[PDB]
Amino acid sequence: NQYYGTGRRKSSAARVFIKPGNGKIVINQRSLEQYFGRETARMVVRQPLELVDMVEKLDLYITVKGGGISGQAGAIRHGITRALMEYDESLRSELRKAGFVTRDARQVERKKVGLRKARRRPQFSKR
Amino acid sequence: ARIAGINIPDHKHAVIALTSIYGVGKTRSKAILAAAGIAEDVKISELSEGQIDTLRDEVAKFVVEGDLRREISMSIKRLMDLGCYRGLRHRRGLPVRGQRTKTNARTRKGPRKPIK
Amino acid sequence: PRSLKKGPFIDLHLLKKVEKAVESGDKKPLRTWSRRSTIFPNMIGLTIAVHNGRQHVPVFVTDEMVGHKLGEFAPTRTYRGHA
Amino acid sequence: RIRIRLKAFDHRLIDQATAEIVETAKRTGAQVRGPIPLPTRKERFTVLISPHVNKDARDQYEIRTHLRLVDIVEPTEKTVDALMRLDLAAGVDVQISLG
Amino acid sequence: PRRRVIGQRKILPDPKFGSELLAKFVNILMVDGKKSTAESIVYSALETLAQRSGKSELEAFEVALENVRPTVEVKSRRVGGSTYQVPVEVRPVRRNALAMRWIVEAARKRGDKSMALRLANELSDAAENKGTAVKKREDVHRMAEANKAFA
Amino acid sequence: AKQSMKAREVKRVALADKYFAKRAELKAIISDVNASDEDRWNAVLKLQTLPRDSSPSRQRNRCRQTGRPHGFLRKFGLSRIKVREAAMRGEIPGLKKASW
Amino acid sequence: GQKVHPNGIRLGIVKPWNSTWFANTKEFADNLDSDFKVRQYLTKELAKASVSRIVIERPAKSIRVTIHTARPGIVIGKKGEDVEKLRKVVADIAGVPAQINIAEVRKPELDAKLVADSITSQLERRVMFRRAMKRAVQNAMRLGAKGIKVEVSGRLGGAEIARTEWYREGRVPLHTLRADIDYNTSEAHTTYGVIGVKVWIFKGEILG
RNA sequence: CGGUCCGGCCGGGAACUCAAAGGAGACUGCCAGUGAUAAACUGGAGGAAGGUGGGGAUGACGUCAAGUCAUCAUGGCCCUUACGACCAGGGCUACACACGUGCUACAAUGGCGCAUACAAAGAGAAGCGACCUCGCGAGAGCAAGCGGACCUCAUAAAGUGCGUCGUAGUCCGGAUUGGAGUCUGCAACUCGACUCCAUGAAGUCGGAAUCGCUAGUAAUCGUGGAUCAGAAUGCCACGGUG
Ligand SMILES: [Mg+2]
Ligand SMILES: [Mg+2]
Ligand SMILES: [Mg+2]
Ligand SMILES: [Mg+2]
Ligand SMILES: [Mg+2]
Ligand SMILES: [Mg+2]
Ligand SMILES: [Mg+2]
Ligand SMILES: [Mg+2]
Ligand SMILES: [Mg+2]
Ligand SMILES: [Mg+2]
Ligand SMILES: [Mg+2]
Ligand SMILES: [Mg+2]
Ligand SMILES: [Mg+2]
Ligand SMILES: [Mg+2]
Ligand SMILES: [Mg+2]
Ligand SMILES: [Mg+2]
Ligand SMILES: [Mg+2]
Ligand SMILES: [Mg+2]
Ligand SMILES: [Mg+2]
Ligand SMILES: [Mg+2]
Ligand SMILES: [Mg+2]
Repeated sequence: NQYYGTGRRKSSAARVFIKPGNGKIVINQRSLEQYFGRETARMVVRQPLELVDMVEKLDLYITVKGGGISGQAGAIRHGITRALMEYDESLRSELRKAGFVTRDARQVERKKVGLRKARRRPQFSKR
Repeated sequence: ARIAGINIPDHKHAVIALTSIYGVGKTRSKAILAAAGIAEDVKISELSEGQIDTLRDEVAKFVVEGDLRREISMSIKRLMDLGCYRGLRHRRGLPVRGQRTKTNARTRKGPRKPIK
Repeated sequence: PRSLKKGPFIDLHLLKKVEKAVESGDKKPLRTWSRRSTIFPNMIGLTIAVHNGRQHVPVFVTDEMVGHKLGEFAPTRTYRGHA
Repeated sequence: RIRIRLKAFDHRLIDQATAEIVETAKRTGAQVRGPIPLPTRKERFTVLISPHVNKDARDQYEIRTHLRLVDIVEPTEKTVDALMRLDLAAGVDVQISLG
Repeated sequence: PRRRVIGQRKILPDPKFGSELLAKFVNILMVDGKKSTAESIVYSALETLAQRSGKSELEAFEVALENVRPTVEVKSRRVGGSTYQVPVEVRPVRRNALAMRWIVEAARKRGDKSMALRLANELSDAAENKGTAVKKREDVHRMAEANKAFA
Repeated sequence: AKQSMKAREVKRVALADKYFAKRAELKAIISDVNASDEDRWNAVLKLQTLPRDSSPSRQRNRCRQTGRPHGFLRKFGLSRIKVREAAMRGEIPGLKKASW
Repeated sequence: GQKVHPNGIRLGIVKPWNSTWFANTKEFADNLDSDFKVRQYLTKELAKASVSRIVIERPAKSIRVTIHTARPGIVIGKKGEDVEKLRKVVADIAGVPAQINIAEVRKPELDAKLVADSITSQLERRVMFRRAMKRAVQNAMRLGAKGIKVEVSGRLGGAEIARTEWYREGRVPLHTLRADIDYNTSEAHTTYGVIGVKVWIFKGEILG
């Protein structure tokens, strides 16, 4: 009876499967502490399951592709919120307030012509 | 602390105090300590004098300070005496390897010479 | 530099002129536009007038000039100084 | 089976041709797998539009190369030849792979 | 800007303490996007800060922040033939940002070896209410009460 | 571009397609480690005796309409100018101004 | 130095390419040279013919040239006389078997290349440029165009100071992407120089 | 699920990611307040997205007799045994100097060594070129597979973990120069790139002055492509952290 949500971020794509259980997190057949060598990402993947009180309540099977550390953590958070609203749907009133159900659409900006980057213009000289 | 003519700091490690030798670097210093069986993290401190004699023999296998400087000056004077392009660059003080002389030849040309 | 497996390089018309001047044993100056030809040990004792773009500068050939090319002894840019 | 690769520039003209050849081997033959779409090649280009000197003035073009993969599971005798005699519009390049 | 005052973006709290302010401090310390290093440096300096003080790391951070928070800054106006340094009340956000900025700049400028040593020493001096960061706070208040005639 | 430069480019194509098998024969000899060194020496002297215009690196990809030596594109065979004129007249299939 | 080409900007929306084929990179630039040479040949031969749009398409190694022209009688002659004469030399140039189709141009006054070439022919036979521009606009708005703009440029009346002039009648929205803007350009080689002609024609908005 | 050589691997399955094709979606559309019942503005409600959602393309009449006759085209003038054409070699890379734009640095938020994690977007047949072997190495040999969501370029790095240096012109920095080499290419002297050993300049954050940038931005980190036999710190694109 797994409950599913897809989360996306900069260029990441998480596939979150929720089962009721004890709070076992498995990411790509790896533990969260093994996978993210970063406590901030360990926080943001545990943030909604402590917004609600469901740290010990449910186990989870996660696959995630693409991106970096914060990208995969953001899509994981957005998949977890998508699946907890699939589980209960009474939680949308709070996770909207938490800013979690909103998909962060901050893609990288393309390099433009003339410009050395997206917005950095080259150095100017009159003379 | 006196290898191949020169002194060597005792407080530093082995590879570095060897790299004080004109003719060795971190590579050849590893080859020396590998041929002596000496660890690289130890100092010139707490070395046996037999270990230092082995070190002197391994450095003596190669070409170093007086030999090496003599050979280099001989190669340069070979180009000087031939009068090749590299010799002309070596005696005009200009860069040899085909670098730019319009700008940025300051290593061979030194600092700037003002037009007075 | 060049690979060793290709060996050296020399123009054929030069190598024939060397073989002739070797057998004749004459040290007349050989004018040559082959600035890219490696000097051979059989070239020792010869005046070879290498081109520089404008004329042919004569080069007496020494023992030490072997592992080099003929263009090294013909400078193409004349520079004396600015002042 | 027959793997068929369609490469084209117009996606309407390739989806028109792929659904055409599906309906052909569906009627004549049997078990058309599906009109599976592949990723589209985007061959970008960037040129200076000035004849002499404007380095920052450029156009950026592209060519989108649309791919379609259609497989035929059971080739009858009429399935092959009647679809080979069937011809499509230009712009589509077909490439059959029997097995 | 000309048209509008803006609505600011939301910052995450730190994972260790949940403090928004400590993550504002690691962002001010952070260069080149290396947040992981600046988080490690802050957690090492506040480690030695609570070692030297026995308090919470968050509490002694607030104490050192308290002893450098300015109340009035100045700004140049120059409506006459010379510069007027006009004082102005500082809002509590800029008080906190200038405090953490001055602390970071002094910990860069100290001669200790580790950055966490320059920062724990600077925080311990700020809690003792000495050091260059409070000397910057003093020189600011001094120009304030000197130009206090202008209002 | 000039007419003579176009004629030189055609000549360097004809010679590069003429002697293409023989130059690869000699380079197979010279690159072969299992060969007589006098053979490799004879091969490299033969390769000197061949014309210089037989090499493909000697010739330069000019624009196929104008002979412009710069700004070439290998897919179109044209310079950056005549590409733009053709793409604007719609003579190039599937080519349009992109934005992404 | 300012304006984009309205065809090239409309090529994905309401305008079609004049060459509709596919090839890989091996035979791409070769096909494109062959197309250039055949458009060159057909323009020189059908110069007196009111040819507008030479469309080239090559399926299955067989070129198919669709000529749009205002009068097909002079291009064809007898049925496959001059067309067959041009077809065998197209197949000679392209190196493939050829096929020539002819699409008649209804309302030749509503085709930009024909109008510009008629103006060019008039300027070459020394008419007043303003009369040519007026008659081109009056004829197009009479024939039912929603908007026309013409523009000539340079050495007008043999005047050593080159200037540009342009007339406009009706609305010509260039920035509107769904606008059916027929745009084309001609050149007049007078004894005093080169006179450039541009012509925009707005037919209406395609509601895709 | 069932089975395993634990590798979606293999039967399979089509949900999921993704791939495209089509469509929906946001419109001040709604609620309240203001307003001149107008325009409109402010707020919140939902919602993935809220007021131009973000980014691009798109550049009015005209200006600078702006630029380009060396892309091309062209009026006119000039040369026509030369101002045209062929070849070798040289040069466009010079060097008392001055300027612009950049790259690497002056270190400890770091250098080194070992181990280890997460990308996107692209190119490929006279091409990309596995595996295996030799070589310290650049590379070499044999040689599969691939016109390519299949194969190759191609291990992402910064990061993290441990140890190390311990404030020095340093284990920073890497210029310069000597020697030995590889590859491309008829051919690397002038005048290529790369590798190895050695060498180890200046430089310890930059005067007056001045530039860029308002969010996935700057900053920083690597990746790819065009051109191209070979030859970028440039250019055009890509994602990471932020
Ligand atoms: Mg620039
Ligand atoms: Mg970036
Ligand atoms: Mg200046
Ligand atoms: Mg040394
Ligand atoms: Mg010409
Ligand atoms: Mg070339
Ligand atoms: Mg424009
Ligand atoms: Mg709102
Ligand atoms: Mg002018
Ligand atoms: Mg000129
Ligand atoms: Mg020449
Ligand atoms: Mg130049
Ligand atoms: Mg090996
Ligand atoms: Mg590391
Ligand atoms: Mg270390
Ligand atoms: Mg070093
Ligand atoms: Mg080195
Ligand atoms: Mg100094
Ligand atoms: Mg220092
Ligand atoms: Mg390439
Ligand atoms: Mg290259």
